[PDB]
Amino acid sequence: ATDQHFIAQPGVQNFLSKQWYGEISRDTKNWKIILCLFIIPLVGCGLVSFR
Amino acid sequence: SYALYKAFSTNEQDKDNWNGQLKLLLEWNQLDLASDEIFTNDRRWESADLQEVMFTALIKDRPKFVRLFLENGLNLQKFLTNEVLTELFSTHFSTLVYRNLQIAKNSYNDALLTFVWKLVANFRRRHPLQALFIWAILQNKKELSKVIWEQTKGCTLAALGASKLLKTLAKVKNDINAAGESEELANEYETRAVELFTECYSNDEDLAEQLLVYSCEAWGGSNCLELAVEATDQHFIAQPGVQNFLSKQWYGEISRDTKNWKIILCLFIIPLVGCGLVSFRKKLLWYYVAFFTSPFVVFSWNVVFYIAFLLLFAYVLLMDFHSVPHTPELILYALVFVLFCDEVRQWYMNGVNYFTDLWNVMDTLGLFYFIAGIVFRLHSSNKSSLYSGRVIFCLDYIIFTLRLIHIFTVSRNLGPKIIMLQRMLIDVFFFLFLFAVWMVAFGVARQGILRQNEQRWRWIFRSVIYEPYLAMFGQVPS
Amino acid sequence: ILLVNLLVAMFGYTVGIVQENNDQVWKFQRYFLVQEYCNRLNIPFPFVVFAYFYMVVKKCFKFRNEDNETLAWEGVMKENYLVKINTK
Amino acid sequence: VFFFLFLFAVWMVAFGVARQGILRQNEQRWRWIFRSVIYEPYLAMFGQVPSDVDSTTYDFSHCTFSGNESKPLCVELDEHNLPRFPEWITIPLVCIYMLSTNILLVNLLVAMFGYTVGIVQENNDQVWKFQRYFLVQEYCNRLNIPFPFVVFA
Amino acid sequence: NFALKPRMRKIFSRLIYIAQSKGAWILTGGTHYGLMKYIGEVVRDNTISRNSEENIVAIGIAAWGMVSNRDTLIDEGHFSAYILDNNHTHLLLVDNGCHGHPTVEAKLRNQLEKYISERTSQDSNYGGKIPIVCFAQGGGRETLKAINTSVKSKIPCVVVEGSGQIADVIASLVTSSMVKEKLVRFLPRTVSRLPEEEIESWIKWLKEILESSHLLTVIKMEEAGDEIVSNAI
Ligand SMILES: [Ca+2]
Repeated sequence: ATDQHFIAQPGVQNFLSKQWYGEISRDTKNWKIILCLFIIPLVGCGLVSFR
Repeated sequence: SYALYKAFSTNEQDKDNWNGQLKLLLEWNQLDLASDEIFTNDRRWESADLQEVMFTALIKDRPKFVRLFLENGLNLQKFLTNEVLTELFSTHFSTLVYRNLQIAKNSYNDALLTFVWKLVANFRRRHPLQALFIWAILQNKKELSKVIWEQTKGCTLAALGASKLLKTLAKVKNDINAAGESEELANEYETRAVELFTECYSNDEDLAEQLLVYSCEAWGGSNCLELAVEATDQHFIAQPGVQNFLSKQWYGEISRDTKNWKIILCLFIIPLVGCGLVSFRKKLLWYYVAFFTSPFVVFSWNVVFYIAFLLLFAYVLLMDFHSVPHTPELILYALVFVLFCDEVRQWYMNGVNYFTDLWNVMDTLGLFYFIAGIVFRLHSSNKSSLYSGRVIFCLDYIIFTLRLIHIFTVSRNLGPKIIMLQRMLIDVFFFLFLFAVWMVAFGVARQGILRQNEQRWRWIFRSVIYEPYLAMFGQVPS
Repeated sequence: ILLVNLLVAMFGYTVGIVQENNDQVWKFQRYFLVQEYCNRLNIPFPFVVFAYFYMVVKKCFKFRNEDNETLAWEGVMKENYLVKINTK
Repeated sequence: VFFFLFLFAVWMVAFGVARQGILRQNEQRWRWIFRSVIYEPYLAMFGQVPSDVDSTTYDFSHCTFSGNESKPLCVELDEHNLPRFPEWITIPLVCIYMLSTNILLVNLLVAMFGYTVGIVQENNDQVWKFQRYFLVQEYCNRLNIPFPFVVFA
Repeated sequence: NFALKPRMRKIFSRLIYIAQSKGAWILTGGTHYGLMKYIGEVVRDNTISRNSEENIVAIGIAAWGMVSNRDTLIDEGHFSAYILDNNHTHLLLVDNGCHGHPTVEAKLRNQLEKYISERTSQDSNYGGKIPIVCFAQGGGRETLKAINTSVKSKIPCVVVEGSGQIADVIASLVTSSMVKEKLVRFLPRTVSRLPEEEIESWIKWLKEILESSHLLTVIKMEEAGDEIVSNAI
């Protein structure tokens, strides 16, 4: 219907963001995520939360 | 509740049990009935055994009942012991509030939140009402907190600290409902602190400025004027009371109701301090020293020193720069040593957050490029080194000249626009992103259509990047 | 033409928003410069190093009643403001 | 206008002194200091793109080798009689200056003009018809003839 | 024990503001209990707020038999723990024999009230004579005895409220029968212990009360806004 006000509300946005990040918690800063993307064996360190 | 109270009253033996009546009217929300039928006749009270019903009304969120109790009398410091605090933080403190507190401590640390993390680690294992107010405010109780806040002495300090705590806890991204209500209550208490201090200033200005500067026996170990800064409560400082305080601290001894051109004209002619053109309201040698101690004119002296420094650096760099250092280069080195001492003194009095501001970062960076210019400049008879030192001095003069924008942010006229200037970075970055995309997409296509297999790296970037860049200023690639 | 005159429009809109916040942020920034200039007890700048030596001179050698009085003053207008809330 | 001129003067001086110090060596004539530090970065606001920084389009027919005639000095030469200044430090310097003055700083002045026009328009008619009183009174204060004969009156 | 509902709080705060605005003395019991405590609190608040411009005068009048610690000097003493109130700036304690005797202070108090009522000070709009107003809001024997000792003298200017124990029975009725059936419907819980041989004397007390009803006025329940204390006095 292009009911864009139903998707602009924070519930559907919270759902879409939690589906977008996936396993990573939203309360980490994204530079840590791309820095862990650059250094592949840094996935095993306490800098990102996989909650 | 009224039926159970009528049956509980007419047994004719438990009428002397008014404690059971009060507890029954506490488990239900009968405020008016208990007020009209327990406290009205003033025949019976002790003001000391009301503590169990007090603890029950506190832990079960009965704000009108604790208001009615404190209206008839109980001292909170007599009521509170450390064991009550351990029961409140050990049992009645929620675990989801603890999880949001620890996530906020992991992501957003600050001195007040470090202090409340230390004290919650204390009481999960001398200011009673403030700690109970803290326990009320982290739970988002929103109605008991007002009741205890009306009983505090250091009221504005408590309101500003609670606003800081709730604004910091409102930034946690899971449990968005609790973050929303903490945001609401934070706005409520910053409004409350502003609207109380406007009355405290609008009656007696001197005692309001007495209020602003007291630490209240290490409330959170800070000051009332500092808690608004640490929370970035910029509406508390935008009000005319704190602005009047800051302006009267800024001018110092000079009255504010004189025109500032008289002040700078008296700065230019030094023995004109003894004349009736400036008012020193807020003997003559005291006038001399009180003039040369004011913050306004020591800033206005330091900016004239800085402009004279820039003119001397320009003369040295453009017109007198030889193999051996002449006299103005040595005078220049002395002035840079004085600026270096001032900046390292500001770093020693500031600490590690000195590197927070980018202006201090580029000041340190400029001093480092200056000493690099010296150590390239002193190795004489090597023309490559003696030219490279001057190149480093030019690229340093750029930094020292661009500091002048940050210097002149104090003005009433240029100031707000310079502060506005930093809100434009996102539009500039959007422009540069789109222009870089069109630049590359045109430059590679034109270089590939015109020529064949350029092997020199410099004439790739002069023809792909540089000429479509110049085509933004109206060049029309030839 | 298009990409520059779009930047003009975005600058104009951003100037349109931030102007009522502009004076607040400026007189918030006024506090930091007032405090960093009043934190120092110094002479004029070209002699500050001598005064700095004075501090080196230092480094070469080295409950209250009116508090509760002004807090008790504060509580009166606190009660007055509570009346001013519940009156309106 | 004063905010624009302040920022443009700061960028002007910070670019002109750096370019004059990187290119040449010990100019002793005061006129060719201010023609090269102040005047050419000023012309770079109208889209001129200061020419003396490219090191490929720089000829020695516009130099002097010593201050003897009109023209500016040369960039200081090598032992191989080549220019010494790096292209990789003077080309991006001119690019950053030209961006920061010819585009950002002018289109910010457009935005501030637009906002000021947005405010003062409801006060504009009031201030104009307040100013109308002064001209009406200064023209009605005189009992004179037409102007070329006023001296007779 | 004393219950202080917020209407009485507003009334007495406005009263002490009036007493500061007019430059008046306030005579009170002067103990550390309930109403006298709160009057002393508002005296201290109006002292700490303005710090000047006629610091107000509150004389407490106590019995000397109820005081816990009593120290005889000529040399100031310290009073810590009836109990005397901290914030009344003048205290007068009547002398008697043994300790357990209430209502001793009332005689010298009412005689002083009559003496100021006959004392003439010209700089006032009352034709001199220093006008005097008596209040009562609570309950007990002493309120009725004070109001009747005042109204038996000329010019008491008695003002009562419609809130309290005896304030209700004085406010509501405006002979013996109505006194009885209003006194039992508003106060049973004190008359449960009291014999009728002095309740007939209470009816005589109230009969002397309602003799001159022009010297008695009341603050009603609809009259509950601001400036209601000036409108009564
Ligand atoms: Ca600095």
